Amino acid sequence: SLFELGKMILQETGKNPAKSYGVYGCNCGVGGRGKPKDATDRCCYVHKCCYKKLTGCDPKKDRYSYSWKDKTIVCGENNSCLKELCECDKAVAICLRENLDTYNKKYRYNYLKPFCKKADPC
Amino acid sequence: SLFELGKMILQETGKNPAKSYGVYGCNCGVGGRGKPKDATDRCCYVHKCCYKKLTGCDPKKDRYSYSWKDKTIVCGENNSCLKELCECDKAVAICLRENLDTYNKKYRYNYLKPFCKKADPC
Ligand SMILES: O=C(/C=C/c1ccc(O)c(O)c1)O[C@H](Cc1ccc(O)c(O)c1)C(=O)O
Repeated sequence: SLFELGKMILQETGKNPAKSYGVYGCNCGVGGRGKPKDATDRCCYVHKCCYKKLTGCDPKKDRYSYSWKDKTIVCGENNSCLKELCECDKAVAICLRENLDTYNKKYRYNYLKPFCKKADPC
Repeated sequence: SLFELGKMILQETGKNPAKSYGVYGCNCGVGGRGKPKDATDRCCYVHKCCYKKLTGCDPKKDRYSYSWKDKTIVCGENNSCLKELCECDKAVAICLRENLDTYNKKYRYNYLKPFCKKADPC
């Protein structure tokens, strides 16, 4: 669910996840996908495509548990949606961390998301 | 389309429409609906429910014709759906104008949109 996703992003990036990514670029947070502005945005693009692969899951509401082993996220749920959502969320939190150095606050509150150029199909 | 809506909002409110309303509250701009935060937001809630009622046209994409003369909006009726779409947009622009007095900049970039409480079904 959103709560787990936010926590993973917070735990991997150290940033306030909704504030920093909730409206970032053409793909992060609210709304859909669009041409990525940068690497951080591409992380979010990939994340939304990851969600789209799933059938019958609710990425916003479906709560799952995850744990830490050796400072790495462990997705141990047996429920297929919960496992897959967890893996999508883990991947985007890692990707956002990996690309932290090019985070650009200019993109943080993108009130022009609806005018983003159309994303390529997932 | 978003172009006519933005034009009406700028005509009626004098505000940069995407900057002022593109991420405002739980209902304005990008994203879906949610419990309205204030009167401006409630304008946006009603607007998105208006869009949901339409049949036969696409509120994001489809252009339509209206006139702005003597600071009054008149919607064209060459197409019945575009007429209704135009009326949705006209109503939100007026509603936003009339609630500018309680516009709250703290709600302008609502990066917590996905955590809005469930909106009233339309
Ligand atoms: O706790 C909530 C929301 C709870 C909630 C309430 C209704 C919903 O429909 C829903 O999906 C969630 O709001 C925020 C939570 C929050 C999450 C991630 C952040 O990065 C943050 O700054 C705040 C707050 O503390 O003000």
